[PDB]
Amino acid sequence: ENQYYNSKALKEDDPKAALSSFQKVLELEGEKGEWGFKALKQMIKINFKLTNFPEMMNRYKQLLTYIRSAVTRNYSEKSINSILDYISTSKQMDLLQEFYETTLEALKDAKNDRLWFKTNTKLGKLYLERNIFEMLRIDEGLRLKIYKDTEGYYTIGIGHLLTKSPSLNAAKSELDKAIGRNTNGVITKDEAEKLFNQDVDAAVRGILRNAKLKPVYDSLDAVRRAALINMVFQMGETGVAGFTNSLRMLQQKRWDEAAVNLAKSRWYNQTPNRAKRVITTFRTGTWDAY
Ligand SMILES: O=P(O)(O)O[C@H]1[C@H](OP(=O)(O)O)[C@@H](OP(=O)(O)O)[C@H](OP(=O)(O)O)[C@@H](OP(=O)(O)O)[C@H]1OP(=O)(O)O
Repeated sequence: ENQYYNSKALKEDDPKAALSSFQKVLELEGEKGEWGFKALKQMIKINFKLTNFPEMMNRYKQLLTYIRSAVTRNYSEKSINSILDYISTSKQMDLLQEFYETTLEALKDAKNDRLWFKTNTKLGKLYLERNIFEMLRIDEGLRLKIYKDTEGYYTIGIGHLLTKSPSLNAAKSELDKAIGRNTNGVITKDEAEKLFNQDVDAAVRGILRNAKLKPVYDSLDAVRRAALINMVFQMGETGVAGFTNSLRMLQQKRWDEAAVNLAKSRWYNQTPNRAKRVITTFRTGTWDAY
């Protein structure tokens, strides 16, 4: 059958021509969903590789209309899960956000649907990453060009040490290796957030390896967890682990007592404004201080 034929012969190596022929497949017949569904999947993958995310989004909306009746729920959810899993490794924050929101809207009332919950969790974590990124941006600064920290070490983003070598080229090489392109010492906000998320995952693992921090960290909500991560960024794991009384009160959710006790530390006396914001976060469990 020629819908079959169009789809199959279409897969080729002039992506613009291949994509236009896929458009041909939706145009040619389309309505029976299986072949139009596969064509749209292909086009979404091809635009994701071609880095044209607007077109990818528009063709993803097309695909969703197929799942209500044109394609079996098992198969459609398989396809959407695949799309999720090969876009989970993208620095593209806004694309991920829009994708997640559209998926959530589309699957809201889908009978016996299990993907809405996975995407909703992913969007929650995305919002959380955005908030922690902004928090640390406010407390430590964001810099999109390579610079020297107070030790003279090449750094970028939010305190992301690139190297202790005095060679600027060595720093650029480490940066290119970590970002995956010839950046010439300059990066986007999104690339800065990728490095920062890596640094966050690191700090989280460290917190979990610390026998004094793991209890309090587990006990806390996501926002207060960010406050604790903030302290770890500022002082390191064992430095934070010295707040024995405050850590215990925190683990007990004695928010006001914990805040009062944290305000009497040397940390507060030394960096009052940052400590003030962090303690507000510990107390209220909100981002209001940021
Ligand atoms: O099996 P192939 O002919 O080698 O091509 C496959 C196949 O697509 P087609 O059947 O349309 O050719 C899969 O799609 P389905 O059969 O499951 O519908 C698709 O899997 P996805 O569900 O993830 O789209 C897969 O992609 P991948 O191998 O990365 O999982 C894609 O491979 P190519 O697009 O590279 O040809």
